[PDB]
Amino acid sequence: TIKEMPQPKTFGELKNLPLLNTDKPVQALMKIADELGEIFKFEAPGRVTRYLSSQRLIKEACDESRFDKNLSQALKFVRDFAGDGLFTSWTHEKNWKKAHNILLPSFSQQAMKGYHAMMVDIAVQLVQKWERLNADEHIEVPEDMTRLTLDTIGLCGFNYRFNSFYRDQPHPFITSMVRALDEAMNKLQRANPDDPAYDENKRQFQEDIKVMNDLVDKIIADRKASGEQSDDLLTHMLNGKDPETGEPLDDENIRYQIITFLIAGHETTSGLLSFALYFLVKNPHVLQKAAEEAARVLVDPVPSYKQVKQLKYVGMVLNEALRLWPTAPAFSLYAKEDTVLGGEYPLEKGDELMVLIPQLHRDKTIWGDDVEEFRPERFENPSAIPQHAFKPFGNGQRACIGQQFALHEATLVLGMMLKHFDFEDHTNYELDIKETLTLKPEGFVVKAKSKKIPL
Ligand code: HEM
Repeated sequence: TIKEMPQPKTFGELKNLPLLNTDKPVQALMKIADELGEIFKFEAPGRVTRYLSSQRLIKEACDESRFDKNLSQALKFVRDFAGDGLFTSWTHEKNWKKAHNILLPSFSQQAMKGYHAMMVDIAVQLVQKWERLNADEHIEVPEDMTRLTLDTIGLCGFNYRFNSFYRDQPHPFITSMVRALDEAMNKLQRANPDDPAYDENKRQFQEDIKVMNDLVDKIIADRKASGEQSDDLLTHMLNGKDPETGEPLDDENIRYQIITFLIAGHETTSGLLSFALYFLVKNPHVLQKAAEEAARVLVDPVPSYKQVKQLKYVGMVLNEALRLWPTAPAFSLYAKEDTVLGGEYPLEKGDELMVLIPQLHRDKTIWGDDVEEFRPERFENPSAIPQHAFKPFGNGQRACIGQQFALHEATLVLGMMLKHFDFEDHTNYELDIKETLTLKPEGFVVKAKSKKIPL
């Protein structure tokens, strides 16, 4: 039948906006979902969206004939620096399909064969950092995973070394990028965005956007002048042509793609590695099984591509970490035409839906009643997973283009971590999830004990 959907508390002309005036808005939405169910209405002044938490409704939302990717307010704000790169373009914008057609083969699993040596280069730097800590010291887990993922995308992205393991003070590029992201998210909570108060905020924003462009613009410009060819995405974008239009990407869009690769993949992949290690130390039997596979499979000083492919249980560990805490926890859709969702909720052309992925992944009609448990063996048989039940990489043609890159990196790095060290949760760490663009376990720290295996 036609059902009216619930809606959390409203505050006059501010509507539900005050409910996200928190440092952890996604986690606050998960609680509201718990309280209200599989769908609820959320309004802000001038805006409406419907938050979806059940596989039954989300599978319909994932029907591309009915729904397409929406640029949420958050993505509209990130667009001020990511431009018409793949992540912040409408599906119907010409530069979305051109960039997509040109870059997709460069992100295939086969393409990872090509990036593997550079990924191994930064992974080795991580392991050697940890090999060199003094016995009284400890590891700052999300910080080190972020040094790793940023450096890996820079090196495979455009043959540039950020050298994050050589410095605590971030590259000025990284400083401005992180700061631009913080401002874009902070903007979502402002009722009066134009108060003079936010005036220096706007100021720093344009300075940050200039730091980013001038580095990336200069890198592209130098590469074109030198004519060098490398095993990186930038070479691909300068030589590639869209078979459909027959056109290449221009230099401005290439810059937006490179800025996009840095933002969109660095924080998500580091958060995945951080959550994976969290769950492993909280579940010592799972850690043991993973480390035994790593020891069995990674028989060389240097892992090969083929060996990484053999880390099946490590892969399951990662997918289960993605199930419980998908680090890009939500994506937005719009109805292409009038349609009725689940036989109960009529939608008009243009209406926005938000997929709350952590809630989806806790649907007990799909995963059983132990959904809060960390159990990698859930992924032992992939075919047992219903379509649209597991979506940490989004949906359809607008799904993550970096998925193979992220999982190859994370599988390699976690495999090497487990090969070379035993880990201690020395502080009995209490999970604290910080929210930016993405999710990550803030203050997560461990001590490692080297297994004394050389590289
Ligand atoms: C574990 C890590 C990652 C997670 C969970 C993840 C998640 C996602 C999700 C949820 C989407 C869809 C967003 C939407 O519908 O609005 C997406 C988009 C995208 N991701 Fe990732 N991402 C990850 C790693 C990467 C990496 C490593 C890169 C790049 C090197 C990357 C580049 C992109 C791009 C370019 C898009 C847009 C695709 C398009 O619309 O054409 N991501 N990602």
